[PDB]
Amino acid sequence: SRGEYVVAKLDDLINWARRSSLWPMTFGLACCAVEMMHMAAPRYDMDRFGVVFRASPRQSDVMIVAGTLTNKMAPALRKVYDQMPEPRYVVSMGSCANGGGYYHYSYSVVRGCDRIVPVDIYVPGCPPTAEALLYGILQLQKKIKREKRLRIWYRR
Amino acid sequence: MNLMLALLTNFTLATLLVIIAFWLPQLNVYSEKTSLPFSMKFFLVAITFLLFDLEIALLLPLPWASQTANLNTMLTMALFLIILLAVSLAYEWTQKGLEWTE
Amino acid sequence: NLTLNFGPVLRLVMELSGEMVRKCDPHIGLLHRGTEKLIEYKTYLQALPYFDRLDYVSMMCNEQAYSLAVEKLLNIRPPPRAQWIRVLFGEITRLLNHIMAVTTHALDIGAMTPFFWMFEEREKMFEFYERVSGARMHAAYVRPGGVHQDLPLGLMDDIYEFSKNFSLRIDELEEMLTNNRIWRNRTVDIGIVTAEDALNYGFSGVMLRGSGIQWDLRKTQPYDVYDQVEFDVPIGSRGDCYDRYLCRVEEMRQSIRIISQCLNKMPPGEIKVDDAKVSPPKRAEMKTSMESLIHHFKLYTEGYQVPPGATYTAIEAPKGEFGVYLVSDGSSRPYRCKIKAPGFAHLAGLDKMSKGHMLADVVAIIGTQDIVFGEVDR
Amino acid sequence: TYKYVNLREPSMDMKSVTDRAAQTLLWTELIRGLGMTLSYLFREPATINYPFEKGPLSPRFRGEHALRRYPSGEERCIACKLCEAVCPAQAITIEAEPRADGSRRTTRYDIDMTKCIYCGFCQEACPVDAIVEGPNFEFSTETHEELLYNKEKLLNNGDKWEAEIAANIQADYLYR
Amino acid sequence: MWFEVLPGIAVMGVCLFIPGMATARIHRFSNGGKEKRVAHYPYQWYLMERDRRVSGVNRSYVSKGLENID
Amino acid sequence: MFMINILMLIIPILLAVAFLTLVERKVLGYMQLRKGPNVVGPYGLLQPIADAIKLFIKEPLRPATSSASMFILAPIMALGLALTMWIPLPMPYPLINMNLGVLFMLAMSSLAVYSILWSGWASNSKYALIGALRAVAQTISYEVTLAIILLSVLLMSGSFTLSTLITTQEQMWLILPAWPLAMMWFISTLAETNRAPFDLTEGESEGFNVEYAAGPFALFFMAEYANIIMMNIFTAILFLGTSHNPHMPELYTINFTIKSLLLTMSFLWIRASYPRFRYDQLMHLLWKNFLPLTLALCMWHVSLPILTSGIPPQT
Amino acid sequence: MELLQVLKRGLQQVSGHGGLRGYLRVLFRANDVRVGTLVGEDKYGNKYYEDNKQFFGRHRWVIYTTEMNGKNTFWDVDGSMVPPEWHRWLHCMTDDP
Ligand SMILES: CCCCCCCCCCCCCCCCCC(=O)OC[C@H](COP(=O)([O-])OCC[N+](C)(C)C)OC(=O)CCCCCCCCCCCCCCCCC
Ligand SMILES: CCCCCCCCCCCC(=O)OC[C@H](COP(=O)(O)OCC[N+](C)(C)C)OC(=O)CCCCCCCCCCC
Ligand code: SF4
Ligand code: SF4
Ligand code: SF4
Repeated sequence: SRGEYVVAKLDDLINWARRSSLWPMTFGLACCAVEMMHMAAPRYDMDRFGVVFRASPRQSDVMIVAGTLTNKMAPALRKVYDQMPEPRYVVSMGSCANGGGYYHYSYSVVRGCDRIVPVDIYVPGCPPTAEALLYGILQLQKKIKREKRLRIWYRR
Repeated sequence: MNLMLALLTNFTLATLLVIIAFWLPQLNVYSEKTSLPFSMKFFLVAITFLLFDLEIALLLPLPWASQTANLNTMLTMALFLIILLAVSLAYEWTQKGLEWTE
Repeated sequence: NLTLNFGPVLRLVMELSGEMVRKCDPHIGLLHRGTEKLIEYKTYLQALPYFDRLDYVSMMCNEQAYSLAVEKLLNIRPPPRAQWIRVLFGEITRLLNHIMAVTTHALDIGAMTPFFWMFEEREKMFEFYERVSGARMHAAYVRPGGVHQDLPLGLMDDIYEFSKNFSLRIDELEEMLTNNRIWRNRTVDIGIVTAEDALNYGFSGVMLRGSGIQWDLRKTQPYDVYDQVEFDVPIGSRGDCYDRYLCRVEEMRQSIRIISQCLNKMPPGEIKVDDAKVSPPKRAEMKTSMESLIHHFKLYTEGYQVPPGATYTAIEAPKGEFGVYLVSDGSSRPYRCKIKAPGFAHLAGLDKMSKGHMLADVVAIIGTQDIVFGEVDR
Repeated sequence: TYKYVNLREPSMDMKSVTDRAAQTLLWTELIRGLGMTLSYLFREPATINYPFEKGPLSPRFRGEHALRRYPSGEERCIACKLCEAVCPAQAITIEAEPRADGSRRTTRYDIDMTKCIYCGFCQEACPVDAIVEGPNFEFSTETHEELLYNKEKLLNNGDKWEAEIAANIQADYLYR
Repeated sequence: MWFEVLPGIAVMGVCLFIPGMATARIHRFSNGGKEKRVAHYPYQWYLMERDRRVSGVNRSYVSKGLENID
Repeated sequence: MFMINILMLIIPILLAVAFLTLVERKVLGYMQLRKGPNVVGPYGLLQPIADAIKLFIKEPLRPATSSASMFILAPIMALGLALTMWIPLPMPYPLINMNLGVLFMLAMSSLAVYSILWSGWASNSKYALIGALRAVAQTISYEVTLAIILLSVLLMSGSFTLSTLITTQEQMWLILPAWPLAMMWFISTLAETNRAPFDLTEGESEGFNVEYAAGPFALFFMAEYANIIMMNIFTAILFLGTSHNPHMPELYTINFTIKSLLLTMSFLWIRASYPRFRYDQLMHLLWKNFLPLTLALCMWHVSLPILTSGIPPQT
Repeated sequence: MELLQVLKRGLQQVSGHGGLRGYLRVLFRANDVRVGTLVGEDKYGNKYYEDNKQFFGRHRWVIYTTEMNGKNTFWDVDGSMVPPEWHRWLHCMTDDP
């Protein structure tokens, strides 16, 4: 068949692997981290999707920003994101990391982690239920499944 | 000839796996990254291991020494070394040599 | 002395001499959001959700401290049934807090299994929260004047079922830690605090009771209906991490003792003060009576006015002594709300409690204080 | 009333000392830990098979904000701005003016879903049950702008979920 | 349930079984259906070399009985 | 036919390591009331494949290293020696039949300590170097007891030949007369292999492979998981010897394999049940508790055959 | 023997889904091969089941359709494909389907 067909099946192989071994580095900053722990708890068992409970920043594929990002913590967050080997995705959890939430008008709060790092999935809630966070992780898996990295390379 | 072949195979395979693991990722051509006070307790444990290891080197041939006809002498010399190995441990123990609280 | 900046929401600048710690200097503010300055631009009702987010493991105990303080300035009194729903949900919330404290403390020193067993129970106690308020964590259920809504039918039956089987869950936790020699070695004679220094450093809660001080606000300065329930206050003898671990495990058992009595002694009646100028009227009578509609309109736009004055109200929160210093100027917005988080004083004693210990003992000491940085930083 | 947790003196008779000697040498109490973890291997796990199974909720659950109508299709909201005044996070922005027929209706009704703390005060303060929090908790997006709802999104949510909002209110309206 | 952990264990059991089965079969394939000769000491090596000469062929696993005598 | 033999050893070793990651995650999951991987493939059987592919197409992480050549030497040594410790193992016929196989395995495992040291050197992090020095001290300390305990068991077998441990146990398992040594041997393998409760290298809130991410990190992981099986295979031969029937060799492998697996499972069982030691508490467990007992039992087993006329044969 | 009816249940699951092909379809789509009573089916193709012998949380589940609103959902299923009327019964907000 056409060359695109072959290159488009290698893409599905790598995309299948990447979305089946998502290793998150959780930035547990505030109350939202308690719901993140409840996603690893027996009822939802994130590990059964291939999402290990906790991994070191150098081994991580996705960063979950779960809590209020303050002006003091902002530079430390961007340093962990710069040291993440690619491909790297960012998931914003809760209203604080989305747009500041209850502290949007504070003098010491960054109004959304999207001001510091790029974000792939926004999860609304205060806090999102462990089921809503799981729904947001499964939506990132579908986003990795629509990637066309090799198709773009072939037609360059 | 078989041991040399086996050793060559295990370290040849380990070499290929390493070099490909340092190159296969380097084809995505990602965007350019653009980014002790000496402790005397660690040395003491290292040395104490060496002196015990040498004492063990003198105990290794015990299985063969049990076959001799001078068993009375062999037994006395075997327990002498182990007792001297126990006295060495007992000396460091009582001199605070096994402690980690600075 | 090697200096290590163990940065990240806690940053410790430690001065090590080989293995021992010589100076521990916590740096905080990584979770400072200016809660106390926002509360001044909110009404008294609009500031209730802020207290759920101070110590986000003991949500409904935080709400209770604020409500008691505002009721004291108002000079009103919640009805008896509301008081029993607050003692009841104040002891469910103590199980949530001690499970997080004990399991996360054990998870940092290696023991990973008890976290997953006991966090299944936390999942069931979140359903009680979601069945009375609709939110799993930040219920905003306890409010000045009582509670928002009455318990739904069938809730007290489920709470009874959960209470029958919980003691067995604590026993499994104790079969893994209490007599384990590895666990005891990591806690016994670690972080010893003397009774006189605990008082002078500002400690409260188990930090006092672990060192022998016989003090518990639920028995010395009772609030709500804590004087109508019978329970024991466990006291340690050694003042180390192991004693405080036993104290937290025993308080979990005595919480089940209180929950058993609250279910049997729950009285009928209303669940919020029958004063429409403080608590809103029911929607049925807000749509038929002019007076009720007027009062609904004002309590949700302007709020109720609080007489001028200042108060400091403290409760025996699971972490320790939680209180607010609330100042009123005679309007519907607070003039000043100082929050006394128990972790602020406990984390300040880390340098003293960590003297003569090892680097790995600091993790155990931080976990025995039950530190949550939502309340430390506010 | 108080109790001591660790004020028991170990027995020093010969049998008791030998019991603690056998425990130290034969690792008796470390093998109980193995037993407890072996029991859990043969217990049924508490995991549910999401997204094919869901976690139980209640009619009071607070989820995605939504706007309702009367049975005749008329909007319930009459632009009283009580929800705008009690929102702790200042997430509701409302503008109103007389409609073409003289009714009191809104020209703007925006909720910043990234400022909302999902607290439920707006549905308590509404005197006509116009704004509610629905039972939906799966609306994660891929851009920050999709979480800024305007009147059209909120009215579409009400038309999308009315079948479930109506039955949830019916099951709880006698408590509120 | 717990028995769903067995499929993963089954693969490990088969994988660890192959190395011991392969060597046993290969040795019998290369030594005329007998166990590979063990020679730890020079006496046992001297006899093996002798059997290589007596074999006629240059192999020590070809045995000659009471038919090369007379 | 020998080159085929090696691949019949090397290749199934890596597959066993590949699916040991799956089993560890499920056994831990079911002990923690979870399910573990059960989505990627039926019952998680494709999960190892997904991780391996992902780790080998992930961006390299190597920062500046002082001795970059030493950066590549460390993984090669770790994986070459891990596979080399399998060649003398009787199952029931060794690939290479050594007369001093036991010394060979002792010697090879004492050289693996260089992988930890070279990795710490090349990391260009003075803090990581401290982490590597702590690991080396732990490893060498427990090599003392592995050697003495092993010496005490060979005084009942009569030689350093691994194949001779099958004959020594033809009537009875060696655990019965040497269960005190089995307990200390089993716990030293945990400490020698850097496994919980002795895995203080993973004291995240309290390692030396941090500088590695993806690719070479996977190779170190396989080297460690390959040693767990080998050590538990060594324990089965040493203390749980299996009967050998020359006319049915495959029966030995089945029984031998089951014992090796059950001992590999117990490693996962232990990690799920206990907290970890401090560094100074797992150094006192060796110098002040095990070593005093190991020396005493070494004296006992030197004189036990002599005073009972039970000295084993030399040949 | 209780040990034999365990195997019997493992077999009635193969027939419960309509043969090997149906058994493998649910195994690779839902990772669960249980058999329960059919409570209904919506206009989008989703089928809803029920088994009250299972512990709370697993006594209700849905097998999503293979095509909704013109989108192929054989592998790409989503939790938002449940219509509002069934959303209430699926989350145990009511006992009435
Ligand atoms: C005629 C007979 C004459 C000869 C008789 C010779 C034998 C006499 C009996 C000797 C007693 C046996 C000694 C056993 C070794 C005891 C080691 C010791 O000292 O412990 C103290 C040590 C330390 O004890 P401690 O921490 O309480 O402190 C001791 C010192 N003080 C009290 C002063 C501080 O404890 C441990 O070793 C625990 C290690 C952690 C273990 C965690 C994993 C447990 C796994 C359990 C499963 C094990 C399976 C083993 C089977 C393997 C099968 C292959
Ligand atoms: C020729 C190159 C060699 C590799 C061969 C291709 C393998 C990767 C394709 C599957 C990934 C995938 O997509 O898994 C899911 C697929 C279906 O895909 P879908 O969801 O409809 O994807 C839609 C299109 N997207 C992804 C672009 C959006 O499930 C299957 O039915 C696949 C199960 C059988 C796989 C058996 C592979 C055997 C090869 C082993 C040796 C290489
Ligand atoms: S979004 Fe809500 S739960 Fe999350 S950190 Fe902010 S206030 Fe806490
Ligand atoms: S639920 Fe609370 S935060 Fe959200 S719009 Fe209503 S009042 Fe505002
Ligand atoms: S409270 Fe109700 S009626 Fe008033 S503006 Fe808000 S939604 Fe409209």
